[PDB]
Amino acid sequence: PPPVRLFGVEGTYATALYQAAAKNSSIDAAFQSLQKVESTVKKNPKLGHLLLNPALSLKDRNSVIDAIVETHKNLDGYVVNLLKVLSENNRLGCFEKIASDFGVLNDAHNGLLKGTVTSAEPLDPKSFKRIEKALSASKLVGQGKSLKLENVVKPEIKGGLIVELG
Amino acid sequence: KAQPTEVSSILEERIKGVSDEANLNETGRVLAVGDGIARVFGLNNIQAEELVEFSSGVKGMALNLEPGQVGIVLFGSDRLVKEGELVKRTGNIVDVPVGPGLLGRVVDALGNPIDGKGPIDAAGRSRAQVKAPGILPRRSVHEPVQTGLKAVDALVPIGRGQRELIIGDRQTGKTAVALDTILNQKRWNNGSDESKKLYCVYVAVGQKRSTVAQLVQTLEQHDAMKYSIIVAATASEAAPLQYLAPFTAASIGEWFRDNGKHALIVYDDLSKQAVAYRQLSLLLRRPPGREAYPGDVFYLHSRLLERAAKLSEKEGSGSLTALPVIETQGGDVSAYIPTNVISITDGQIFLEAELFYKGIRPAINVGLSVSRVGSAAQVKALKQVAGSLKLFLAQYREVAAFAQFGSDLDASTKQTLVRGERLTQLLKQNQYSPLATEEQVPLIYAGVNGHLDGIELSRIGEFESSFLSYLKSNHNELLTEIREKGELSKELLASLKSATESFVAT
Amino acid sequence: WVRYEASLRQLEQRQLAKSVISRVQSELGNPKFQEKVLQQSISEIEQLLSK
Amino acid sequence: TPITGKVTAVIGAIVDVHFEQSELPAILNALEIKTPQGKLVLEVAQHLGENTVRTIAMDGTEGLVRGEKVLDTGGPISVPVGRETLGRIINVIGEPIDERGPIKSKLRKPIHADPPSFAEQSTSAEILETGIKVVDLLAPYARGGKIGLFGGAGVGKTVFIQELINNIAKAHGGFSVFTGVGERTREGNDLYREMKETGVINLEGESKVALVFGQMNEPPGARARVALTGLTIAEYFRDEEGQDVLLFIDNIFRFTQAGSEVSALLGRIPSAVGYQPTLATDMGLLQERITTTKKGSVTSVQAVYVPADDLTDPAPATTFAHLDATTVLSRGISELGIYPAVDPLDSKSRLLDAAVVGQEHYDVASKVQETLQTYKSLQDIIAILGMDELSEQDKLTVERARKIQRFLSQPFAVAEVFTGIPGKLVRLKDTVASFKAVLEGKYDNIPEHAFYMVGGIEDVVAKAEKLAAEAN
Amino acid sequence: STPITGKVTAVIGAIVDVHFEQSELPAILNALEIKTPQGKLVLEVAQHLGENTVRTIAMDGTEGLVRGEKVLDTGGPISVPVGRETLGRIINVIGEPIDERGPIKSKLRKPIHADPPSFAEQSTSAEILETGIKVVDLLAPYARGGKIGLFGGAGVGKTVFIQELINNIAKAHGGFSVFTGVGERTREGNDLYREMKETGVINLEGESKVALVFGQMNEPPGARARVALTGLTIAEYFRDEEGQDVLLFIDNIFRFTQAGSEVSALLGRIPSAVGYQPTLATDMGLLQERITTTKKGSVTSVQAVYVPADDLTDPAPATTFAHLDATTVLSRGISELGIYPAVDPLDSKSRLLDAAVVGQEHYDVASKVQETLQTYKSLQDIIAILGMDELSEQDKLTVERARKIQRFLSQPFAVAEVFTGIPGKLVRLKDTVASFKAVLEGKYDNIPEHAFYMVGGIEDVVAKAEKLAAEAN
Ligand SMILES: Nc1ncnc2c1ncn2[C@@H]1O[C@H](COP(=O)(O)OP(=O)(O)O)[C@@H](O)[C@H]1O
Ligand SMILES: Nc1ncnc2c1ncn2[C@@H]1O[C@H](COP(=O)(O)OP(=O)(O)O)[C@@H](O)[C@H]1O
Ligand SMILES: Nc1ncnc2c1ncn2[C@@H]1O[C@H](COP(=O)(O)OP(=O)(O)O)[C@@H](O)[C@H]1O
Ligand SMILES: [Mg+2]
Ligand SMILES: [Mg+2]
Repeated sequence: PPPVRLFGVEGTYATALYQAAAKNSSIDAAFQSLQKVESTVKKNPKLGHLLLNPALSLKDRNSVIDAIVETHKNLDGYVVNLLKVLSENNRLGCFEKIASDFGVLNDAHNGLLKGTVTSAEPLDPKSFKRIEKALSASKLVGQGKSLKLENVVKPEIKGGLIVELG
Repeated sequence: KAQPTEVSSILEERIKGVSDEANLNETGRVLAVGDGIARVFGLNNIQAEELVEFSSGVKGMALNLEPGQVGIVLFGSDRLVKEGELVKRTGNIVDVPVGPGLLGRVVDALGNPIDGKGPIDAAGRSRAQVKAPGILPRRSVHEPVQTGLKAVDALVPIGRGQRELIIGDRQTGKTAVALDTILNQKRWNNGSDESKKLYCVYVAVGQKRSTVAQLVQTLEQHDAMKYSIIVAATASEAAPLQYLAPFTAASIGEWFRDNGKHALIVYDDLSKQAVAYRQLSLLLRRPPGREAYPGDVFYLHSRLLERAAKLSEKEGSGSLTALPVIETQGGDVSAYIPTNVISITDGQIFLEAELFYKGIRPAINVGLSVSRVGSAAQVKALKQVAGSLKLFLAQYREVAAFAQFGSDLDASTKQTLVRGERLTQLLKQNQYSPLATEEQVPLIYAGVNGHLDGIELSRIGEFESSFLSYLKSNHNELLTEIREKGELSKELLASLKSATESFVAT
Repeated sequence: WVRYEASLRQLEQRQLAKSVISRVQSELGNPKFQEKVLQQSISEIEQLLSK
Repeated sequence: TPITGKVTAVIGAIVDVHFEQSELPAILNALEIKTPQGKLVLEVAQHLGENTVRTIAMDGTEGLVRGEKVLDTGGPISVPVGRETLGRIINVIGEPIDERGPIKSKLRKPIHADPPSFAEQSTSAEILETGIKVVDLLAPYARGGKIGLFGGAGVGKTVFIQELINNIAKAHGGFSVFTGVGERTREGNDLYREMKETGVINLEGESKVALVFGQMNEPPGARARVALTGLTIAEYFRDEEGQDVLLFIDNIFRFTQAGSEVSALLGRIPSAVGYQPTLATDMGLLQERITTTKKGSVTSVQAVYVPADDLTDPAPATTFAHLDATTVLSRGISELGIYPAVDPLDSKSRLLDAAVVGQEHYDVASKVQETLQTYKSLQDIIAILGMDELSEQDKLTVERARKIQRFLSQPFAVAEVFTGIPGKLVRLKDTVASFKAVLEGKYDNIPEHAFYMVGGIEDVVAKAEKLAAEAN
Repeated sequence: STPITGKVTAVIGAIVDVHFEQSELPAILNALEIKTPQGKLVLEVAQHLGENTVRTIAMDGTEGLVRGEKVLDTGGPISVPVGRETLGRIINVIGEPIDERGPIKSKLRKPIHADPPSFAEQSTSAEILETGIKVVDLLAPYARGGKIGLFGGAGVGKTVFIQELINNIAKAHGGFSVFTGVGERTREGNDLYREMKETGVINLEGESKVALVFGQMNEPPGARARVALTGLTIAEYFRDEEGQDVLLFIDNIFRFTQAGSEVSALLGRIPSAVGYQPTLATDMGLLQERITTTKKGSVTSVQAVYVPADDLTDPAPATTFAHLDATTVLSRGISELGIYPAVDPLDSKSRLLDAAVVGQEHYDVASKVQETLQTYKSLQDIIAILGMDELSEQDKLTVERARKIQRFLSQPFAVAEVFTGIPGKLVRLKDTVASFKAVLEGKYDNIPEHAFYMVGGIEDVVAKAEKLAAEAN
């Protein structure tokens, strides 16, 4: 019973990893190892995302997946299995990573950047999503207010448009 | 102009109240908007075919709810909508305003007024998709729908709650016979007996706006717009609007049907609705069936049409009469959509260009035009009275079977051929000239006695007008007797025979 | 005269719609981007007070 | 603990349900969804994968959301079976459409049952006198067999089947079942009214016929499974009750139409003429359960709708092989004024054998068939050249076949709405005698009109005398 | 301001995919520019593919497009210059002049994508447009404020028919006319432009009361699609802002649907019947509803529908039939026998054929002409098989009379003198209705049917009969 549905379509790998972790343990350890993987990937751009091309034989994909295996086996948990199965499957590995962090975010942090008319970003770290969103919005309107690009209120234009058209 | 002021104030106050109490969080964000449809992620609590409001103002409706994303068909152009736009679910399945205030107004698929005559006064809101009445609530069609044309009334009568398909080729008189049926109701709608009043609902799906303007002005001239309802689904309007407009008009007619009133809804075109729904399916990623038509065009047509029925006395004795159309391609009756709709409707009315240019002005193809309730749903004065009026259809089929191609056997065959030719000569009726049953019956009777000695076939056109005038002068007693009583007595038949002999003598 | 008056109502509605552009431009140059933000923020606070 | 699932996708008439437990419901099981409008039933059709099952909705999918609670009944759709169903209208889910209260049936059998084995295939060649001249002459119906009413839209299938109910249903003696599959709801209403008038349905007492309706207003799943529901009712009557059954299915083709309908969205590659790939399979699975076993006999009459009047369409063409007695209603003969519209040529039955109907019956039917075939071979030659060019024997054959074709038309009691002539019950022996007399040339002088819309040869003589009297 | 730079990600034939950043997505049908070496390439946003990627349709050739090339957003849809300045100028889909007469100094550039004027229509379909062609002036009268179809397959003579329409009408019309030339021959456009120039219809140093649009079938599908839209923008600006009666002229409205199907084949859409685009009805209605009378001004449309494979049941010709007040179906079979124009007399049809608008006399004449022609077509089968002898005297007389009328339907056109070899004739409506009334009464039964071949009025019939009887015989 994963906290949030990725609905498959390139997102099944993240859900499978989360289920494998939730079976025993390592909801976090595998996740910081995966974050280290992504950091190593972005550290070398020409060598970290060009290598994820489909035009790559299985042997060289395996050599790459040993390549990320480095720095005192930071690869821990079932992440190694994810790279192993990705070598024999769809190669490039960023969106399922983002799906993994989003799933764990819904699992333990439960934040979302709503506000309807407000074009703000009030991220909240709390599972009880009843009233703390109001506190987050109050903090966001209090301090920060960097852009506040509302891009014209929609109620005014909508009401005017229905008024003139009858 | 205080009215625009207070309506603007009320609408803006309602907007403020909605903003104060909205708490919309699971509202969706558009991923990919195609050609008049958008796929949106979110709306985890969206109902299927539930209306939604995009941030740009274009309304939508949810056909396919895939896991994660749902397909929203747009009730308008995709100019305004863009990727990442907020969508606001209305929380209710798509519906249309219904009530008696819709009369005298022209509305779009959603029921919004498009005639520029002000806001729509609706007694309530009825779902666009409403389950058809069951086996028991219906009642056998017995009350006729007076079309006002000789051929269709005599050969293929339409009754209250019946579904008669006006199937035909391009510009063969389909909307024309629809219009004569529409206009003939002014005789009873101007009265007081609601049991005989028959409110009208036109469905202009796929027709062009100029044609709809022609329609509304034509109804205006012949004092008919007051009791008729125009649901226009312009071809330029979004395909979902064309798909939905007949359903909303069906709900509008069901309002009259469930309140003890009789409603005639003419599903004119409905092949344009078929192709619009084909477009809906073919951009909604639904694989098609036959000739690229989706799977449920049959289910769509049947579900839409079955809403038209004659309710029982326990349900108010109301009725809802359907007059759908099929635009065949080159007279191809044996095509998927045509035979599909024919299997739905309680009979069909076939019109081809062959009879249209051959002279038959209603273009009534007596062969493939059949009504599923012959004796019932017909005027008693016109059904059988003298017997020949009942096997009128069989006599026409015989005349077709032994037409001029067949060898003229003997004097009996010559008489039969003359009778058939005079009868098909009589059935021609000028457009916008609804001819009432009190005037139809004497003419049909004259087609059995005194028909053979007509002076040239071409002169029967003026002979009919002269016979009407004759029945008007010191014979209006007979006309009102056959109009009011409904049945024809033996003395009435003798009087009609005497009048026919006196006229044919002159 | 009736449909002339109807057309007159349509024309006055159209002229109000024409003046709507000047109405919009009135607030376009108005430094409205501060009071509106505060009002919508307090409206959001009131909205979430019930929830 | 009930098995619970959640709605994942609602694609038109099919709903995708995911179960969070390994105990997935089996195929054809009934899934229950609580809805404000009532109760929605879902029948499992496919196991998509990842604990997700693809189901077909029994009712409309109005107002369904992704996440609706889905309850598994633990078995297929169960409908009431027994004497309680007699005189009651049955929905696709066994519910009583008429508000006569719940059905107090002590047994509820699933609609999906195995067809009877080849061992229990008791077959007979008993004649069934339906009173229709064509049927008793050219395509004899078999008691306990399967009867087909093939025809296009507006050709006469519903009228013809109503005529069978009026004729044989009243005098059947046993328990018969009518199954309205994807048909006109008003047609079902007039059928209900007609059986109420004829007394075979007695609301306040005992009725002999069970009413099952899946009219076209129902969603495709209901149109597909209502035939199976009425079938299960008839099977319970045949086996457990040990009674002769007349399973009247009106336009069985709606089942295959709904199967092809759901197949496209079920991720199934369409077959020829845009049909479901499995059309023969599920259609035969339905048809075989309609059969006469050693425990009872089912004299089923099934109407078949041919799309575009095309008799080569895959559904009716394959349905032909599942049917003992065949009655084809073509639009062409109906266009000539023959209201029964039964084309005498392809209307064939297995009972047309000298060892079953008798040598004289076979000889008369064969002579009629060759006369109509000689007529049909002379369509174009007469139409484009003229009847004068034919030989004297050919002219005699043509005129006799015209007289025969007119004589095929018979007044149906339920057809007085169209003919205006009271219906006539022409007996089998009367029909055979009349047609052998006509084939012998005894009534060559009688005009062709006297054979139009008549009963026996005595009716032909009476009509000829009346025509002569009025002609003077 | 801040330019909106997009990167090309896919070039699928005439369809180009462009990827943008966050909150810079152009809307559907926006115009996008790329600085190609040969000039500028305009992209119309057909779909939003998500992930900030837009599926676009090319206005010109996609050769030389490298993935990742910078894409500039114009901020709106394609804008074509409008006003009396565009009169006498030749413009392609983009809006730039292609007449090599300098840039168009138009004050406004209305977008090619506009909403229909809704219910601002009028039921003024009661004014007969006298075109001079006797068959359409009798069988299918044209509406001054309506839409004319002018159907036909390959050959048949649809182009000469429309050209004759301009020659008879636009020369003496009270207003401006717009020709779009949607997916036709470029040589045909050059010839027809030269023809207007010779007649003074387009005077370079003068009034030049006609605006020309082009971008013929040599252009990619996106062009052929949107050239109808830009011509409609011209017509609508003349119709509303100028308040003038406009003579639209579309040489092949079917080519728009052909281009729509072509782009849909690459738009990732499951094909419709006969492999057309599913939205064929929707785009076709959006196209045709911009051609409406409207409260201000009026439009005459005048279309020309090409039926693929001479199939009148093809989805696009079937769809366009609804959006046409009057149609003129040209049948190839009639073209074989030589009666020119090849318009089918009993397949053209017109809403204007009613006694209220016509006058109950011309209406009766047309009805009897249809009577004779329908009887002739019904009897063709036995005429071929058996012959005229088998028919009775009435049927024989009807067949001979119908043959005479069908021959009389042929009319020489001034734009087809090189083909007929006979000077063109412009027959007035009263003249032709009187002539056909006289023919229907049998006053000219003795005259041979060949005297009705390539003639104008009944006086020309008498003259030709006399010449054949005396000089030839
Ligand atoms: N009495 C009549 N019945 C039918 N059609 C008529 C009659 N009188 C004239 N017509 C002509 O026949 C045409 C009917 O075609 P219509 O009903 O408009 O079909 P569609 O709406 O499919 O084009 C009209 O354009 C009209 O001009
Ligand atoms: N025996 C008959 N007598 C008179 N009319 C008949 C007869 N059979 C068929 N018809 C005609 O054919 C039509 C039959 O329609 P019906 O059979 O109910 O539709 P379907 O063929 O789709 O079942 C009726 O309208 C009726 O006029
Ligand atoms: N008025 C006319 N006189 C003689 N021939 C004509 C006339 N109008 C058209 N045609 C014929 O039209 C044919 C092809 O015309 P056109 O319409 O240009 O072809 P398409 O329809 O394929 O574009 C030519 O064979 C020509 O003879
Ligand atoms: Mg019409
Ligand atoms: Mg051309």
